[PDB]
Amino acid sequence: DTHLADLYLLKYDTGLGVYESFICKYLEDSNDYIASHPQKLSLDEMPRPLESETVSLRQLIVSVL
Amino acid sequence: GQLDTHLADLYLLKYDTGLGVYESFICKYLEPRPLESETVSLRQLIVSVLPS
Amino acid sequence: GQLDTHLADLYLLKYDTGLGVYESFICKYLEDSNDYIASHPQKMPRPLESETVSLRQLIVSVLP
Amino acid sequence: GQLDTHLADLYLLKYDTGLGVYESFICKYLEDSNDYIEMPRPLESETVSLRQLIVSVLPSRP
Amino acid sequence: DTHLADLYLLKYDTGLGVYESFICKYLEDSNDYIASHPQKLSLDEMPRPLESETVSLRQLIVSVL
Amino acid sequence: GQLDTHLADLYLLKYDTGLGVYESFICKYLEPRPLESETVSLRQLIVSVLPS
Amino acid sequence: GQLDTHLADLYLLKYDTGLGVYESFICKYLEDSNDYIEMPRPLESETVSLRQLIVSVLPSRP
Amino acid sequence: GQLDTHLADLYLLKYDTGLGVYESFICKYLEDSNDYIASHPQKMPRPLESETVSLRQLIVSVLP
Repeated sequence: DTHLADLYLLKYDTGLGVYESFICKYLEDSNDYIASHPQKLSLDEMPRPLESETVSLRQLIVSVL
Repeated sequence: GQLDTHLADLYLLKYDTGLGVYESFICKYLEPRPLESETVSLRQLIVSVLPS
Repeated sequence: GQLDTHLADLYLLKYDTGLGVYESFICKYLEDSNDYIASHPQKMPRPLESETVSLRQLIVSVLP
Repeated sequence: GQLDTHLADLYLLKYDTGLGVYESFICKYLEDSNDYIEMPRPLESETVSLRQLIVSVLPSRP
Repeated sequence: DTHLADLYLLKYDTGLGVYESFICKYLEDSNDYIASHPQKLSLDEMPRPLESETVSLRQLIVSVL
Repeated sequence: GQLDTHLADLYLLKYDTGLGVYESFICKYLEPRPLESETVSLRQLIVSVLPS
Repeated sequence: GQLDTHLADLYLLKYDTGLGVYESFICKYLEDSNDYIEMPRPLESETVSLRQLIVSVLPSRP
Repeated sequence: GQLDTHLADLYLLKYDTGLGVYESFICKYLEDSNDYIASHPQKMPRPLESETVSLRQLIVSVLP
């Protein structure tokens, strides 16, 4: 069952007593290269999108039936 | 009417990762809202249908 | 404004241009509000394909 | 850049099913990378019509 | 062990009593979309590169240690 | 001398799939040769090193 | 198109190891897609030098 | 002109520009013909990294 794309469910607390929810396509790729820390020399893999402490992210996958 | 709703509530969302870079997304808001937060910024997308 | 309505009815779509090449798209189907056969006296999944258009539905799942 | 690429080649696509109804989709066109053994694209057909969906981005609010 | 790229070992009989061998990068992607028959309406998957009857192709994968 | 050898014997290779499309590759020849065939066409790549 | 993309951003890269020898590589540059919170690229450093590898394609023979 | 010489010594390479960003490359190492220490009286894998350059070797294998 071949993987076509990823989507992300993003949820974040505003600061005003409500959270906001979005279904999202991550803006990336064309190149899709391996990804590493933007602030450190290490080549250890750090997959994108990077997560924030203030934003909940869950990944979904879109595949062909 | 259904086209209008499908093309509505679309956003460019950008968040601060805490690692000195932003991540950006094209999104549908799952419904002035949506509100931003300190680390999440929003830009509304508008869709025009070119007539044929 | 909820997850299942936005993510339902996603398709790959391919059609014959009649000019020697096929066009492909990744798509969201726009369900018709009313059923065009609702009141036909001789009352078929939707979306329907055609002689020149093929569809393959997509599946959304959670990253395991 | 990434944005412009993502927002390119979006279409409202409508086709004649041959059964008295037309089906409509909002779509991303998949650019044809085949090297055939050179027309403008995507092409409509007798039964498929296309309208371009053009996306503009508003400034970020205050 | 994360997959980075594919390479192809291509070998073909010339017609003059010798075969030629090459180690190759396939020119594709940027988009990397699912691939189907170039001459038929079917959306059945037909992964690229397509093979020829006259060219032997074996795929290698490049990954990070 | 070793740079020259590494930048040598590079080709754009294109073959007829039999399905009405060509497939193309950037390649190193594993060594006038290489010869083409009826379905495989070759173009030599040349690499210039811009001085600094 | 695909060709031009593949042949872009190729470099001969040489760096000072700090141990009396320099190491040399032939390379493809990986374009930096980070959105930092805008210089010309790739940048050399004090110890890394770059030379562009420019590829031309000969016509197909008879 | 054989497979193992062309495909040996492939690397990811990343370095600190000293200007707040790192540059990354996918690379083929050019092995030095002679060993620079061959005749040093105090005779270390190659390639050597540096304070500002990191390397991660790549592996080539057959599609299973």
